[PDB]
Amino acid sequence: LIYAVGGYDGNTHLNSVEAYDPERNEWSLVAPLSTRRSGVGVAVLNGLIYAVGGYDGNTHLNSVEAYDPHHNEWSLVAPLSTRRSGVGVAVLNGLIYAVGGYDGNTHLNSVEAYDPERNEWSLVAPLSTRRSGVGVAVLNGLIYAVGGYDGNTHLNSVEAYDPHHNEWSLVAPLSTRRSGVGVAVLNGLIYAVGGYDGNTHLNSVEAYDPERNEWSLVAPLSTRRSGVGVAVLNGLIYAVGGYDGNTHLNSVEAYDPHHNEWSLVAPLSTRRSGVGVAVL
Repeated sequence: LIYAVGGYDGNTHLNSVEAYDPERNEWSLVAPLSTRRSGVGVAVLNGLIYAVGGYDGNTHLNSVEAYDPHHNEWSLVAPLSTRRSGVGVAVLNGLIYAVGGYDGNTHLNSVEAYDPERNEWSLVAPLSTRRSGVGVAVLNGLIYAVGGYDGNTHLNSVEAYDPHHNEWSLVAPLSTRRSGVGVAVLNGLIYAVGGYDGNTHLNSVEAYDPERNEWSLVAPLSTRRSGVGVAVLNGLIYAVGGYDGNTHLNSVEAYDPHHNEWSLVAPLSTRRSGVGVAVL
């Protein structure tokens, strides 16, 4: 299932959570979060969905909660060291990494890692650049931080974290500055989906080949989408919700890399931008 967690429907921040079953092309609502959360990072570890940070409408959040699908329950665990909305979240070597974000009064280059065995976050090497609205994914044992916003420019830059040496290094930038970008890994490529370049919301999509350190543009989305959640299921990339510039979206579309095409599927129950999306 694809879980869509939190977000913003235009006129309220959401604690609701819904799950997509591709076999029936249906979304259904499950247990909500303890707290409304938009700009939330969402990752899967040891059979739980972790919802990390976010914005509840009136404060940026350091709290973290984990969803157990066997009991349809969220439970709060150890909070981040820093409030983080617009945070990117990925799983590597059994840790959850929280990458960048916005604490309310500064955009963050800091990065911290959660160990579920000890219920603790610890700070590791920071990014080269402050990044909120950053997309994060894991490929070949590295964490890639893709685009974002440093406070005073939207970013096309991309950097990769090597946990063996606790270091980030900059690689090839995107073709287009992208904040609020969704990122996922499929067939050994990183896809950067939509986002916002500073002066337009984007429908474009580009794929990174680490063997050649190159991004290349592929088929665009049907709709411009920033603040979009992206996940991979059954060999398709799903782009979930987002914001097209002039409406928040409930629509969902799926990318087939074999035919280089997106197609619209069942929409969410509610419009959701800044939504976190994970597969469990």
